[PDB]
Amino acid sequence: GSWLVANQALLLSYAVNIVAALAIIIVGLIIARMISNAVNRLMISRKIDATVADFLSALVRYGIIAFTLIAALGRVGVQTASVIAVLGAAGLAVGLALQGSLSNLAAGVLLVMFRPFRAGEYVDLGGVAGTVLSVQIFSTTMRTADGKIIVIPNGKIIAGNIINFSREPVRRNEFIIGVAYDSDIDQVKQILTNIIQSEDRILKDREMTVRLNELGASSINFVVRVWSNSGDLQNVYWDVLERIKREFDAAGISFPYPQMDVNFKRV
Amino acid sequence: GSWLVANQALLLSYAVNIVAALAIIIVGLIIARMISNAVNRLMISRKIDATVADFLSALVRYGIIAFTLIAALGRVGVQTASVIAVLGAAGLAVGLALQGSLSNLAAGVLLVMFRPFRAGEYVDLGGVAGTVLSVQIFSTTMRTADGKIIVIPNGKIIAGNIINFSREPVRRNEFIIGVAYDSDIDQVKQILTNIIQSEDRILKDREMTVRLNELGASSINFVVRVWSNSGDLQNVYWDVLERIKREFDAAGISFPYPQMDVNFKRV
Amino acid sequence: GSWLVANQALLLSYAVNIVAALAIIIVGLIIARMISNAVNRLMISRKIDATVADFLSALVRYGIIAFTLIAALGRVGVQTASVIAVLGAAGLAVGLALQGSLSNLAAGVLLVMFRPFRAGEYVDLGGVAGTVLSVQIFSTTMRTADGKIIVIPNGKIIAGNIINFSREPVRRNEFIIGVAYDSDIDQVKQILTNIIQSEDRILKDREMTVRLNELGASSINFVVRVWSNSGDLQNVYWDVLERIKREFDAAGISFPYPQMDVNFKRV
Amino acid sequence: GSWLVANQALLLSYAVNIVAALAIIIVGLIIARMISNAVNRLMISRKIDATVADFLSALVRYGIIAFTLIAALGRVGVQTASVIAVLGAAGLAVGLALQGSLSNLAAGVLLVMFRPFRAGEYVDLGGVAGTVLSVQIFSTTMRTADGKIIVIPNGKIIAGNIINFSREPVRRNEFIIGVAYDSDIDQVKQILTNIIQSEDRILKDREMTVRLNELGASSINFVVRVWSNSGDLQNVYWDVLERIKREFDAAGISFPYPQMDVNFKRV
Amino acid sequence: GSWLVANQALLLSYAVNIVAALAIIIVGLIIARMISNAVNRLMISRKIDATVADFLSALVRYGIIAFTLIAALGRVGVQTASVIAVLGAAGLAVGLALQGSLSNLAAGVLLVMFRPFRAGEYVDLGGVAGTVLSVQIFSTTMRTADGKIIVIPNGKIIAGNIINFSREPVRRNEFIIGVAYDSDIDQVKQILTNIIQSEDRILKDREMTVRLNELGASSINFVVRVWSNSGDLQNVYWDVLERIKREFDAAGISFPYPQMDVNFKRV
Amino acid sequence: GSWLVANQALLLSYAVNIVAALAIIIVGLIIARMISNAVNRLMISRKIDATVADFLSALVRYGIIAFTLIAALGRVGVQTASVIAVLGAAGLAVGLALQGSLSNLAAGVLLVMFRPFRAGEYVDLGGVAGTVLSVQIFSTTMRTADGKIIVIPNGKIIAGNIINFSREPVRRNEFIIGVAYDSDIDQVKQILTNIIQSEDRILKDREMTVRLNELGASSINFVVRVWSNSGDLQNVYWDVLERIKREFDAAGISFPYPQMDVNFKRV
Amino acid sequence: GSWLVANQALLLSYAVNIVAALAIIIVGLIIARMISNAVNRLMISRKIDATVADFLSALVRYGIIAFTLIAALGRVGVQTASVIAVLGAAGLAVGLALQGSLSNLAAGVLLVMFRPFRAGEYVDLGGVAGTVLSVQIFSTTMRTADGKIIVIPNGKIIAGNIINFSREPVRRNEFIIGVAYDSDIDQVKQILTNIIQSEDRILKDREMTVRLNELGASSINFVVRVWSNSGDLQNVYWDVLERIKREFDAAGISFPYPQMDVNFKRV
Ligand SMILES: CCCCCCCC/C=C\CCCCCCCC(=O)OC[C@H](COP(=O)(O)OCC[N+](C)(C)C)OC(=O)CCCCCCC/C=C\CCCCCCCC
Ligand SMILES: CCCCCCCC/C=C\CCCCCCCC(=O)OC[C@H](COP(=O)(O)OCC[N+](C)(C)C)OC(=O)CCCCCCC/C=C\CCCCCCCC
Ligand SMILES: CCCCCCCC/C=C\CCCCCCCC(=O)OC[C@H](COP(=O)(O)OCC[N+](C)(C)C)OC(=O)CCCCCCC/C=C\CCCCCCCC
Repeated sequence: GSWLVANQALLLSYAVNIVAALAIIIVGLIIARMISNAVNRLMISRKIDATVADFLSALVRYGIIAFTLIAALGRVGVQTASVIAVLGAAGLAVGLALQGSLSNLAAGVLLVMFRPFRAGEYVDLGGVAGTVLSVQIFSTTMRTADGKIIVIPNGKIIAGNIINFSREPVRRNEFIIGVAYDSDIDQVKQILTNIIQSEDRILKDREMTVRLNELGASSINFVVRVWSNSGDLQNVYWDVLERIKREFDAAGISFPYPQMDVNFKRV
Repeated sequence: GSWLVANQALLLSYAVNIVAALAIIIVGLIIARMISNAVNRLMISRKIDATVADFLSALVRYGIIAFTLIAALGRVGVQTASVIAVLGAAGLAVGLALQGSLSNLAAGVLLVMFRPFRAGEYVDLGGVAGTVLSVQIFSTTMRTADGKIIVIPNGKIIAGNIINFSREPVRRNEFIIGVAYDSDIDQVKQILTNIIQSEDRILKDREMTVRLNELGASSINFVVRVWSNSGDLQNVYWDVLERIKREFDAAGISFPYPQMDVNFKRV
Repeated sequence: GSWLVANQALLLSYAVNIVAALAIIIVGLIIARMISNAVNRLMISRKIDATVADFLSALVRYGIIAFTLIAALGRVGVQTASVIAVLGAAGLAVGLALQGSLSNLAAGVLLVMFRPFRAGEYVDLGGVAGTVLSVQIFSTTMRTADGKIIVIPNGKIIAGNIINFSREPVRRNEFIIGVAYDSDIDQVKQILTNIIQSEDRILKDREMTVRLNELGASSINFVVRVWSNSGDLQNVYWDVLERIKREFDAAGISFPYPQMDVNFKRV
Repeated sequence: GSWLVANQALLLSYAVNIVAALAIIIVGLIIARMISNAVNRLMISRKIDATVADFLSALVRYGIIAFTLIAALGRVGVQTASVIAVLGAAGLAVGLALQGSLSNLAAGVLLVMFRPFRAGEYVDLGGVAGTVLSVQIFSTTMRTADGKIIVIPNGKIIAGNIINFSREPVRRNEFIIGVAYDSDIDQVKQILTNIIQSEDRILKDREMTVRLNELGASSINFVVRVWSNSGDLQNVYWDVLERIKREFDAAGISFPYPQMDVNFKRV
Repeated sequence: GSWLVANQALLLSYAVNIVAALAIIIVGLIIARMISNAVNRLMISRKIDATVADFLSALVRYGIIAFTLIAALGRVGVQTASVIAVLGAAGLAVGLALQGSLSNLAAGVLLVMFRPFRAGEYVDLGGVAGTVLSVQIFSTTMRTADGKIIVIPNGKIIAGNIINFSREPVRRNEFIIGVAYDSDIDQVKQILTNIIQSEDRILKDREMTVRLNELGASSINFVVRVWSNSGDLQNVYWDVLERIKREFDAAGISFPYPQMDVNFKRV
Repeated sequence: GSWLVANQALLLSYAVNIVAALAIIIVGLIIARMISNAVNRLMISRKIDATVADFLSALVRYGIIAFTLIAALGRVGVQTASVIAVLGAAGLAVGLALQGSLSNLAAGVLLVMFRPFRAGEYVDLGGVAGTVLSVQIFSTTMRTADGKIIVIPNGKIIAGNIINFSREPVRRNEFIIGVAYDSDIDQVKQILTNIIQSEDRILKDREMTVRLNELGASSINFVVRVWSNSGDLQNVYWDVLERIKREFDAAGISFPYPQMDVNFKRV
Repeated sequence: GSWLVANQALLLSYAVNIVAALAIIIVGLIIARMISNAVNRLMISRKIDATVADFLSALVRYGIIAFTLIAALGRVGVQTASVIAVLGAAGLAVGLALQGSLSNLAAGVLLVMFRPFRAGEYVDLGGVAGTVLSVQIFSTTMRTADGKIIVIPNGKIIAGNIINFSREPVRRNEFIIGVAYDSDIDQVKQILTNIIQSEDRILKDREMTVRLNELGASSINFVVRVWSNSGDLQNVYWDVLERIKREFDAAGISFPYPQMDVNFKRV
């Protein structure tokens, strides 16, 4: 009735909620537009594609209006915990979606906090190998020796071995020279030691191994482990190998073809 | 009794909730229909299949009616946190279901924020390789060299290496020429250097390697690493290889068949 | 005492809760039965197995009675957040169980929103390959070339490459013809070019490669890359290959058996 | 003091909570026992092992007493949200534990909602292949051709390809007949076409391919693709192959051994 | 002031909380000790290592004191939701840690609810194969044929195929007899059929295949598929194979060595 | 105004909160220091590295001050649920980080609750194999036969097969003796049975198999399965094998080299 | 109206919230700046890159302003649980992103709590092997024998085997000497035992095996297992192997080439 308003004053609390609910909305909407403008303005400023910038700004818009709408529903007195539990799980959905996306971000942060490599540092990121051109924040671009550009996601980097090459200035070449069984072991060892000692780029302060490593099927395999600076490594390999090939057939030592004893049976 | 209503006025709060609960429903239903219309209208406008558009609009319908029903139950005074905890986990279920679906969306956003490739850019997305036709938002369509169309999900792209080819204009061809052990190393090197120097598409400012790389089982393998523009790469390979094949059997150098020494035992 | 009821009137609030709790139950039970009927009725209407329809309708029954029971316990004043936190995690359990089940549903939605393939479109879904018969909502049935029916879950599809064949009408055949080293390169190239030019189904506006691709161990391998319509591809392969086999041993060119030089040592 | 009880009546609320807390316990305990009886009774009724039935009934017992204890603590006024957040995560622990267990349940539900196979339907569930004996709810038992019983969890089924065989009644046999290079191609094709046409179980309305598929290293390989009913497939393979073996060495065509040209060098 | 206590009586509520907080602690501590005793007593009673029993009882101690401390802090009025959210995630940490531990428990429950194998039942649990000695609750111990004891975690069992052998009493032996191309097919088939028919342990009611399965490179391979009881399987294989080896070189049929045609070129 | 304090007394509640907030802080800080001392003192007492002990004690410090600060903010009346939801997820972050760390702890608890192996028990933990030296709580140290020390994390143990060797005292040696096709089967079987019967360490109560297992390509392979105590296994293998090698070339039986029939064609 | 303020005094509570909300902001902002300064100052002090230090300090800034803004919204009376549930899931997103980043931190803590290796301790971390240079907190740098620097993330270490070499001072060399079948077994064993006994670096207190291990295809393989100190291991291998190669062709024992019996058929 008309007198019902006079006795009690808690009906005030029913009324202020109403305009308060409007005050959740008419502030929430113009903000949702406003932010959706600014987020767009700071998207195009970074030169990011317009069909995507519009969509992400619209996502922000459609999220802030959702916040203010659910807040107004809770303001008047609707128990909005249901929708809340749903879009919380939607945030969880996009979070587990962006798991593999943000893992690359965290790994890119780690790769500059501490630096397993820099721009211009030859590496092998678990397979592919090349000179890093630039460690970006979501990916690591590197030029392999074949001239290809490989864009590795940083999460695949930090989740695996980072086999650097250009950190230590000195590395090792390993030759496996297969000679014949009938060759004199001491002759091979001395005519190889002369090679690796007359080569000036091989470091003598390190270990210079020339020792019999394997009794192969057809051949007998000598290992030659010689250290050289990381820039002179491949040239040392090629030069020492050409010198082996020349000094052996000068000395009469024969690199054997795949041998095969043949027992003969005429039938 | 009849006098029980007179002393206390909090019974009002029991009453307004009732119509308020109706005001959760008769507004919630017509909205649930209304949105379920509009969501359908903006589904068919995008030419999306009707049996699926109807189902998704019905999902929105059956979700908004759930919100308003749980809200009315909370309005009258039912403690609806149980159902809330259930459909929150249902939202979580569809979220972890849409994890692999929305990861492709996030990756498609990243692939246009920063561009590891564009339409018409030959790439190799961890295995398969081809010219990208169009980077869509959920997938990346590319035409391989065999004429097949490969539709790669962007999450499989960003989660792996993006081996581009058409970014850097210059690449490297690597020949591995196997000649016989009895061939003169210097003759091979000079008759190969003449080939790679008389070829005008090979870039001379880069490194032109012709050096002995391996002592094979039957053969001795020379590596030839020569740089050329990324368009002239395969033609340079084919031409230099034909020229090798012709200049070697002109010069007498023999590409060896798989050799096999045979020790004979008549028994 | 008996006078204790007269001074205070909040004891009313203790009383209405009681029948209110009954009003949580006697409405919750008949609904739980009622829905459990209708859910069953709309399960058998879809011809779904009765021992499973009964179980799922009983699950709905045993869930709605759980909601109303916990709600009545919260109504009287029990703090039911414990059981709530438990069956919320049970909903989470079935959600993470239905993760791999609903991922197929989401992927089936995506496969008709945008269509990497239609019914009758030959494809290769990361391994297995065949003509799609029907893209259902949880799975994709396709008939391989061997006549087998392969029912691929859509989550395994969207999570991998979709190598289509019947989208682009033109594809490429790649022959690798191994001839002997002593054969004339120009003779082989011209007697192959005549073959691929006199074949009318090979498209001449495309690239018609006949160029020396590899110096094999025993053979020398010419690549022949010729484009043809996707229907005439296999027949072109077979015809061009028969023609190669006939024109070569007409022209004297020999396809070599695996050669092996044998150095002889009588011991 | 003694007068402190007279002025205020909210002390009543402190008192009723006490017996109310007892009313959380003396109802919670006898229920926890009671359910723990019934859950056991409906466990042994299904013939489930007693040392496990006792443990699961004790789990239910120790969970319901936990609910009522935490509820009594919240009743008196303890803020029990800590323990709540802990056993909620314990429910989450058992949920993520039962993830791989309930995924099989959901997949078993899907495998009878829609049926990629029935009892007695030869299939190949991503590797292993056999006749399904019975699709249970957690697993799928099938007898392979070697007589082994393979119990596949349904989550491993739905998560992979379901290569059926006994759905389509017609399938394809593919022979790869390697003959010698010196054999007449037309003779081979006609003496094979006569075989596959005089075989009555080969379906002639389908495609009957006999065409030259490969120029092998030693051999030349003809493909023979012939369709037959899925029951007569293996017998057709064996019969056509025996007939090939007999008609070829009747016709003089020779299946070649691995050929190897040998260039001889006496040294 | 001193009069401030007289007007208001809610200060009582500040006071009872204090001793109530003590009543959270002096009950919580002696329980935490008490349970930590009993949990230890029921750990040593099961003969579980003392350095671990002490640690787990101390974990229970340090957890119950945490509950009562946080509860007292919430009792006085501290908002303890922060620490709550932290040790809830700690419970989640140990839960995701015990994921792989409790999955074995759930699988061990399943392996006795329904039994894919019993003690003494030869099986192959995805690789390793042997006679199950005892299915414990966390693991499955089985003795392989080589006498090794293999303790398989039940989660690795239920997550993979369970290839039983000792369920069905009858199994199949598959011989692949490679004979020469020049051998009479009918002679081989009849002298094999006589073998598999004169063997009394081979079941004749089943299928007794002796049919030409493959045209090998050097040999021609006959398949012999014969069924026998699962105990007599290996002995049947060995006996039938010895009989094949004897009856063939009695009948003149020759098992061929790897043949190789050699085209000779003196150069 | 000045009279505003007189009418209402709830302003008291605004005031006590203030010093109460201080009572959240001046107790929270000195505790945070105090615990951060004791946690450090019980870290150095266990000889744990100081740069890490300081960091973990500082983590405890910076966490307890966070608790008391958020609690004071909630005390005065700030709604601190935002920060709470953030550091709850931070606790979740460290929990999912410590997932693989605490899984090893749980597995180490299981490996001493029930013992698949003890110190000095030769095992093979899914690959690597050796004698366990000590099962620690986070790892399992074992010395392989090559003298290497392998520190296996217990989660990698419990998550895989535990192939024990030193539990059962008796194991099986399996020889696969390849003899020539022209050798007498009965002679081989009897001259092998004499070997395995005259060897006293072979257990005769077990099964002593000497039966023809395979018709190899070049050889015919007899299996010899003989049981011996787990300590005498390798010595039995070596002795029986030396005896086979000696008694066969005493008896004239020849172990065949890889045979190869050569069909000759002079061209 | 103007009299509305006089009757009720709860309007005070509406007013103090307002400036209180300002007191959430004007304290929250200057702190957010202040911390964002100090966090930057303690970032540059550690020499961390400025473009990243600025971003992380801005993240802290934009997070603390978010806390105070949401707190002010909750202060005035907005129900801010929606945004809370969103940025809680954002914290969860960065947490699951930093999962693989912080797992390395936890593993680096474990690798110094207990030490499977120290700086200068040769190891093999599941594949790659080298001398550890320094165990950092996020990674483990080690120099392999080839001179490469390998930076292993500690999570890849603790998650796999840690095959140490330099813990135990004594290790085992295993030679597999393949001699001919016609060689005297006792001669080989004694001329090998003399070698391994006249070598002073081989430990005689350990086991010195020289026993016939395998009947190879072409060869007969003797195993020689001899223990030596971990520093003298490779030199012992090389010396004993050279001595074998010399003493055998001194004694007439022949290391056999791959033998092959050839049955001859002139056709
Ligand atoms: C999946 C299914 C999960 C189920 C798990 C089973 C766990 C079993 C454990 C405990 C349940 C025992 C029930 C004990 C009943 C006494 C409850 C009591 O202690 O009451 C105290 C109240 C105090 O009132 P307050 O001032 O603090 O206001 C409260 C404020 N509020 C209005 C928050 C909204 O006193 C009152 O209100 C008036 C009290 C009137 C009590 C009447 C007796 C109960 C009658 C009907 C309810 C039937 C419940 C269904 C039981 C099913 C068991 C399976
Ligand atoms: C898996 C299971 C996990 C369990 C973990 C075990 C952890 C054990 C830790 C602590 C237990 C200590 C119990 C101390 C009892 C005194 C409690 C107290 O401090 O109460 C103070 C109350 C204040 O009330 P308020 O005005 O602030 O309104 C409160 C508003 N509310 C109505 C929110 C709905 O004063 C009152 O009301 C009257 C106080 C009446 C106290 C009577 C003595 C207790 C009698 C029966 C309850 C027995 C509980 C079962 C114990 C199980 C131990 C294992
Ligand atoms: C890891 C760490 C994370 C930390 C994140 C830092 C974010 C910083 C953001 C905001 C901090 C701003 C502090 C502003 C202080 C004014 C607070 C205020 O506006 O309060 C208004 C109240 C209204 O009262 P009410 O009727 O609504 O009852 C409330 C009911 N309740 C009893 C729920 C249980 O008025 C009152 O009660 C009396 C108000 C008296 C205010 C005295 C000034 C503050 C003094 C001491 C508190 C120190 C806090 C520590 C700050 C550390 C910053 C890092």
